Order: sequence, then C-alpha cells, then structure tokens
Amino acid sequence: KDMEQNSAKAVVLLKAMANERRLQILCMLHNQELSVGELCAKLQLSQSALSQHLAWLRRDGLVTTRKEAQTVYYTLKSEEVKAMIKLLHSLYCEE
Amino acid sequence: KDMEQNSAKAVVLLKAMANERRLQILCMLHNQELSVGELCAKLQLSQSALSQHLAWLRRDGLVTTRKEAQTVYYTLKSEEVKAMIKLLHSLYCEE
Repeated sequence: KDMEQNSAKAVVLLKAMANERRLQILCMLHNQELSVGELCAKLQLSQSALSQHLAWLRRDGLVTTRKEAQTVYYTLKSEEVKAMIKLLHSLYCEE
Repeated sequence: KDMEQNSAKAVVLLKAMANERRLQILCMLHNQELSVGELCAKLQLSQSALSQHLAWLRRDGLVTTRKEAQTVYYTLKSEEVKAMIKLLHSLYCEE
C-alpha cells in the first residue's frame, strides 16, 4: 500500500540525485539561486548537456525556475530535496 | 579534484539507495538489527533476490554483518547512510 507509494516517491528523488553532474548542480543551489550562465561557468559543462540535467531535475520536482525577462534562475524546490542537500552538504561539501 | 572524488563517493551511496527494494531494506535497518529471515518475512521477497540486494548493499558499504553460528544479522554500517536513512525515515516513514 503506502509502503510502495512512499518508496516510489523517495526513489524518484534518489534516482534524480544519483548522478555526479545532477548532484553537483543541486549542491550548488543549496541556499543559493543561480542562473544558467552561473552554473555553466562553475561546472565546466556544455549548455546542451547542462540543459538536459536541468530538465530532468525540473521534471522530477527538484528545482523550480524564475525568469528575469529571458534569464532563467534555478533554485531547489521541494522541502525533501532541500533537507537532503543540506545533509549531504555537511557530509561531503565540508559545510 | 576533490569535487569529482566526493561527488563519486556520494553517488555510489545514492545509487545504492535509488531502488525500491534496497531502500526498504535500509529503512527497516534504521536503529535495528535484523536477520535474513526477519527481512524475508517483513518484505515478501524471495531469498534469492533478497540476497542479491543485500550483496549490493554490502559491497557498497551500506550494511555490515554479524553471524550467530549460521544466522546472519544485518545492520547499517556507514555514518553517512545512518544519517541518510534517519532523515528519510522522518520524511516518509512517518517517524
């Protein structure tokens, strides 16, 4: 019943974070709002591939956007992902 | 440098948890030591497939074992996974 529904909900979030590039994006958005350009410069990633990771994180509800006429700013969306990144940040990001 | 080493270390742990069955096993081991039989009865899983999940979790350092002459008892191993399950438990396991 709920065991398979909650397990699925959590797995969706875990699968979205179980990627080196996707995790680095989320960790950078910890208590911070960044644009596509700011992420591109801080990650050495092509815009085409960076847009693919952002699309995956957006489709699964891990990040939400805000536009400043054409510039898109990204930020962590769900409280579950915010708590997940906060804990991971202290375990691996030295803070 | 460390960015790709720490990201890899965290991804290994996230990939191990990004599975409905593997996550249910870890959640059951939260502050609890259980044998193979106790897990088999509480999860409706075949012993062959349950041993495969336990082997994956063991190889990646998420669980460690203890034997009582022939009975194997499982428990969460790393402090990182213990903190991860503790947070997930409060977000989805209602406690």
